Amino acid sequence: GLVPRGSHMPFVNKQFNYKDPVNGVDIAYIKIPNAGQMQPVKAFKIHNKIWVIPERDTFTNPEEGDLNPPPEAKQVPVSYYDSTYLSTDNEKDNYLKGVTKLFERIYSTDLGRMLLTSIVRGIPFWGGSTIDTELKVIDTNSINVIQPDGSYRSEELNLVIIGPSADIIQFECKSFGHEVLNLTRNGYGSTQYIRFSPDFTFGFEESLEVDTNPLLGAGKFATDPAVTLAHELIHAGHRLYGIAINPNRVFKVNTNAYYEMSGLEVSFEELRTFGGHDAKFIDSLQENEFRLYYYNKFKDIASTLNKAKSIVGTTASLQYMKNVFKEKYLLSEDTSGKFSVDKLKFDKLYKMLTEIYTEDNFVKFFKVLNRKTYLNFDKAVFKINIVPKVNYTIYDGFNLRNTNLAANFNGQNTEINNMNFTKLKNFTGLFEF
Ligand SMILES: [Li+]
Ligand SMILES: [Li+]
Ligand SMILES: [Li+]
Ligand SMILES: [Zn+2]
Repeated sequence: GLVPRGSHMPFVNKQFNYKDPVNGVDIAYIKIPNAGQMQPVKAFKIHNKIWVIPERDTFTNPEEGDLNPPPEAKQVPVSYYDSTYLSTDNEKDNYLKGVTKLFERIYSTDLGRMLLTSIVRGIPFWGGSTIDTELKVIDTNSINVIQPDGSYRSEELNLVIIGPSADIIQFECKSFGHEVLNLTRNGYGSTQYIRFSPDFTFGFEESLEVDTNPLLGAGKFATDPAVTLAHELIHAGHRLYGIAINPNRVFKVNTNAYYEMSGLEVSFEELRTFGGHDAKFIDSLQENEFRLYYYNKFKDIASTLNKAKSIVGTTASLQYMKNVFKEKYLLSEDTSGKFSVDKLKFDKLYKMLTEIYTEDNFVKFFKVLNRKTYLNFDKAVFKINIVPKVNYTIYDGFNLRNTNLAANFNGQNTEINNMNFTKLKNFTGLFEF
């Protein structure tokens, strides 16, 4: 199983049941801000600042309400549609349990404890105030929770895990408050909504020449969904600290003949998140530019804080909140009480969020087999069920100790462990070659 850190308290202290009655505190009907008459949805608070909505995401993007698969002629190769998935209470219960178990698997590693700790500390900056003597929240970093008396209270949060939209296997991140400010790239950060399903996973090939070839392999090995959730959490970490890289900054891939011949491009933000050898394809000149840019945004935040002399609202005091951001951005404070950004500390924080928290490093912690590069081609999608401990555990994922699955990644081998995988679609050969 994974490289452990030793006994620790669970990341999720409640074992939620989807049908548990609402209590208006950590099981509650909620509404996202600026949603007009949206019907409330039942949501579950799994940890401070992190909530789960076990519903398909028909609510975040106005462009994405229909779960119905488009016309067969219309659908891309790597996609999968099922308008009924996550429609029933039992599925929702399973979803909650599956997401819970993957957070616990992540938090059982030191790397996962570090990332989840950064995520909880990464409170979206209070950049809301029209005037600078006052520090105000940005209310799109909050949700509206129905209390037991039927009234709404607003609650700040950092992360919401929600079910996918129409394409089940597209795990996008939506966030709010960026119609003018690019909150995920200006140091501020914003609450992230990650579309994710612990009920499906992807097949990959164990040979590099086959996995990076769009015509070969059927997806013999299944990706551990804890790696996939970690990958989304790393993106969310960059976005909560406001240092995600504009997706228009791309590597025009020329290290893989098949990518090149199709003119496929991959964002720097993906190479960064993958890590390993992939991050080296980020142009160093551009990377150095990015660091300087984010460093300056952090200096803007320190200046903003410095001007604030009163807080708005009654959740927390001005001193509490100045300290929350001093912590978050690791600001220095002078004899006079002025905050500044220390270059050394900035370099440490940026490196932690962008080099230490990477997919490739998570693979090392989990001791799982995984794609060796992001520059590969997906092979297949599988239906799985990680909830029963006979199928998947916090410590071992699929590669269960004291079974024939413990060695050689047998548990991820979808031919040996075939009871744990139902292949839903082949992608190989549907590629545009
Ligand atoms: Li279904
Ligand atoms: Li186990
Ligand atoms: Li199967
Ligand atoms: Zn990604």
